[PDB]
Amino acid sequence: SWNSIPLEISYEIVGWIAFASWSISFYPQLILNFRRRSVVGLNFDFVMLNLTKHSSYMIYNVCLYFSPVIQKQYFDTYGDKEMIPVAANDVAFSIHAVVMTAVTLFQIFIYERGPQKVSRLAIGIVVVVWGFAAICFFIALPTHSWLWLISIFNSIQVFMTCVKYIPQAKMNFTRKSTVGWSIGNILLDFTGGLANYLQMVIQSIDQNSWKNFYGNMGKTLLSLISIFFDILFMFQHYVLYPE
Amino acid sequence: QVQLVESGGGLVQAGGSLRLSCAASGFPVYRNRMHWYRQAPGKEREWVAAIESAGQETHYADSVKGRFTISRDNAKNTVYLQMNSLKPEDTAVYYCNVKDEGWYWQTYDYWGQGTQVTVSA
Amino acid sequence: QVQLVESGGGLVQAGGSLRLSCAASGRTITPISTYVMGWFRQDPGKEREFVASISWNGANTYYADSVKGRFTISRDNAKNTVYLQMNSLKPEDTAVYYCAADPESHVRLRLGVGAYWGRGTQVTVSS
Repeated sequence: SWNSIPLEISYEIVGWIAFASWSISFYPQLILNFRRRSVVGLNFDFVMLNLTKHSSYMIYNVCLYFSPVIQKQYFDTYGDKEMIPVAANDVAFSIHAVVMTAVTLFQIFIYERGPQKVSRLAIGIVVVVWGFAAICFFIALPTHSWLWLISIFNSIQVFMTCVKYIPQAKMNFTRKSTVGWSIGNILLDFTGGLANYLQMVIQSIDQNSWKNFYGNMGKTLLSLISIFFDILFMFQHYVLYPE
Repeated sequence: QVQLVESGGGLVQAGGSLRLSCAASGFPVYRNRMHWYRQAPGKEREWVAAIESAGQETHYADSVKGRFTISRDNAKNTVYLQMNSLKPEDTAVYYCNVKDEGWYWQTYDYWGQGTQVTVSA
Repeated sequence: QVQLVESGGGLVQAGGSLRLSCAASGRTITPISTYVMGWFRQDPGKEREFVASISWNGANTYYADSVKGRFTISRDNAKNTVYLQMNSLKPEDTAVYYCAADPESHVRLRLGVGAYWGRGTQVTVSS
């Protein structure tokens, strides 16, 4: 399906460059909890909501990349001459992010030292999300509409990216300051967002089609919600609340 | 910006008591969840106690549960660490702590200079 | 899953113009017309050397340095056939020519890491 070798290699390069930028951020907090043997400063509510965001994106990537049954439903849907919009680096990212989120969740349990349980309202959201996904599973099952089910997981991942960014931007607006700002972590999130979009743009200009942006709408919105909020964070840090 | 000033600590003999204090500046203590931490020489910082944002709910490290007590005087903007039944184990620079809890991305920890509490057998 | 049959020729002379063909068959989730195809030559003793490849859109044609500006590759997205038009041949071009096809990667195919390969058909260029 890849027509151009330079475009394919630049797609593969931009792919692992997006993977590295978003996967390396998981380590500084992981190591900090380890050195301390405590999770006092951690928002437990956010770690449980990011597990749902990561596992839903992981469901979609692992299934579309490895299942030929689901892939055939993608061609039946977006077109026979369509390239699958899941990359090796997207699969690697989703699995690595699920592993790292499970490790920090394990650190919260074994290291404890976090009386601030936080756990409430956000627990109801996990119940509502996984409940709505369970109903969706039983709807999809008789017809084996695994592409529609995988597609719900990718849409709930989108909602969950908003859940990552919106409370932290809202906090900065009420607070009238950017507390916890790090030009480095924002630039790593930014690179991963631009590179995840440049990957789709390369797949789209290699083939003469934009259907990959519609097939993997969840990855398209994952990059655009990251880029929008990084511009907004940089905007409220330098021109709004600087000092 | 925000300043923390600990005082009350010094040398005491095993079995004694101390009333550590913390003078908050830049923020109300009744609005924030206040913490106490300790650091023994060479060993890493250890969270010791906490008092809820708008209430009297408290939490302590298992090493001090039953001996230490955290309270706050609203009419003084200060947090206290009434530490009874002291042991030479408890020797450390005690820091009162407040933070700017941050949903995703790094929480900002505010510290005082600390007060050395030395307990001798 | 996919069978590749090289319907090529045999013996030609130094400075001749031979022409290989390659039909692709089999039932697959991908159209086979979108499948990236190419050629490789074996040679007595030496390992699989790349010769040429054509994109599924048939626009991009890659050629090895050795054959570049001598061989030409053409596709037939309808018959699923690749053609190696080996013009102005040299005695050093005598080898078994393998047809190759990859459902997804052009890079994999170019590097000898393709999924599918043909029987191979001997091309004898004699001085």
